[PDB]
Amino acid sequence: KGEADALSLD
Amino acid sequence: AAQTNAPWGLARISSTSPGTSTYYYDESAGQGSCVYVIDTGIEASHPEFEGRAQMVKTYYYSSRDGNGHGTHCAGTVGSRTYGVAKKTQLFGVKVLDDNGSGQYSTIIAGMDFVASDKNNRNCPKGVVASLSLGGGYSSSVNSAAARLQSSGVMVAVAAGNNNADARNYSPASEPSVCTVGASDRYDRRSSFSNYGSVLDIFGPGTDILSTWIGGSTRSISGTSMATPHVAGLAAYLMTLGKTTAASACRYIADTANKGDLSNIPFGTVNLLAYNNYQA
Ligand SMILES: [Ca+2]
Repeated sequence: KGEADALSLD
Repeated sequence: AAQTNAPWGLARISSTSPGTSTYYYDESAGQGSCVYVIDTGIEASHPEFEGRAQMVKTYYYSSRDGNGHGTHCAGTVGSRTYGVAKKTQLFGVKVLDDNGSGQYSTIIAGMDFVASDKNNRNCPKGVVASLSLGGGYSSSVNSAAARLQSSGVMVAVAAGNNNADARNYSPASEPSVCTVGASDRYDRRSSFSNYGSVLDIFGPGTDILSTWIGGSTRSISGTSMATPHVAGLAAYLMTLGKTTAASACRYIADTANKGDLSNIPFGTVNLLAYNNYQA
């Protein structure tokens, strides 16, 4: 990681 | 062949203009090629994979995708309804936990695994690796990506979602792989997409419909969405015998739609993945 996938976006 | 009312991204990579809804592609559809999805895993039992998907490796307690990110990306690569290469074989390598997190050592181990494992599989048309992940710059991660590409696997990686120069991110910053930027349905660079000289090509990344866990579907955004469009396109072209793993990225750039994107910073390529299908 260090990226994404968190599920409330921007 | 033609898929009507297809997700906008599939339609876009088979057209020279935005706004279409049909995805045109050759029936071969990536058959005979293999794509490794190095992510949170793949829900292999999802009907959309038709049994063409399977987990081969996990670095955690389970091989199950408890997040959904990996299943989403794999679907864009080759699910029957949301995929680019509808007949390709998918292999899942779980390098990220169910929170979408992973340590650099685990990610590197996952890449070396694929380099070796591909030798145990039957992929007469070639091997591709899709890496929809990344973090701050690291010469070790970049190096692992270069090794995988060098071993004969077409490596596609996400540019990152920081709206910054991808030079500061890995494996996005490794020059030898295929760094994918994101675009939206109106041919604008996605607002979150990284950019820079290291980018090789752009792919649909905003509001991408694809498979999800629990046998469902959902639309999300990110350069993580774009990367499987290119990985899938590469597998598709390799099966057609148009290019090889070593030159796929370059071939894709050469045959891309040029100058169609807006809000591309000077110094960043204006190229959008395109399959050049002609019936
Ligand atoms: Ca490159």
